[PDB]
Amino acid sequence: RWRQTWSGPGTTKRFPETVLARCVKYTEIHPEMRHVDCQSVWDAFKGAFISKHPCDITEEDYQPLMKLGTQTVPCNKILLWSRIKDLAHQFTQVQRDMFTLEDTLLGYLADDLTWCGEFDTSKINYQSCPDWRKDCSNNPVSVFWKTVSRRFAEAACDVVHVMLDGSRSKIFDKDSTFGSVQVHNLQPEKVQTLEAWVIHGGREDSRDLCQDPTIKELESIISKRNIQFSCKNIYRPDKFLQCVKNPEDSSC
Ligand SMILES: O=c1c2ncn3c2ncn1[C@@H]1O[C@H](COP(=O)(O)OP(=O)(O)OCC2O[C@@H]3[C@H](O)C2O)[C@@H](O)[C@H]1O
Repeated sequence: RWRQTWSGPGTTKRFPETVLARCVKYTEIHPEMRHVDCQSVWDAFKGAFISKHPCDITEEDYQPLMKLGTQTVPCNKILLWSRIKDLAHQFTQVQRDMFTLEDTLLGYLADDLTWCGEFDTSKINYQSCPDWRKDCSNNPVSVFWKTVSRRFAEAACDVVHVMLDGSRSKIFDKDSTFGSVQVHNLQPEKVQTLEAWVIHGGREDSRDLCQDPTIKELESIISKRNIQFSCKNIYRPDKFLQCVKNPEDSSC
């Protein structure tokens, strides 16, 4: 107990009860998911990683879960994000203008949780789980997010929006889930434009960050996919959120 197996945090306490409860809550609230059997969902989620080496997980392990979690999302209202999840969520919560991954049954089930199992034992590992960097990238949590994030990108059509954190060293980060998985799985046949909203953290008075080298990079990558690119600065996200809640506002 003075040295754990893995370098990452262990499985969230009460993980099984938490996931099952989340599934119940989501399916009570969202009527199109009203039929989903939540025991079946939990069984499939378990099936992905229980009794498996937590450095040997594949997208295949998650297919029963992905199937049970099949859900239509309005394809033209998708909001992607990188390193700025709270603003993304606060924004969609005002009046459901857009949908993030966390607004789907599967995103909702897993948000903020950690989980892993052990090879040749059916026990959940509450003590530690693999770190993506130090231990392995093919771990239960990372493989889950990669799979669901890919599928979410594949669902998009028309204008897709992305919120980016303009206070970061790399506003667009090629190594992020957004940059390494989602940008490459938008379907050029279906997606007309990717519109980036660069969210300032430099509080008030700041530059045109749509000119940032990494933004030019993003523009290049997506342009070469035959998708148009658009960018906007959000200089004061506090004002932005206020204008979303009350666009009948003078300052707006
Ligand atoms: O929805 C999630 C999500 N919820 C929780 N997490 C998510 N990751 C990716 N996504 C999807 O990818 C991106 C965000 O991932 P990121 O680019 O690595 O940002 P980021 O680096 O802020 O996301 C970090 C992050 O937080 C966990 C996951 O363990 C992970 O990699 C969004 O567009 C989502 O659609």
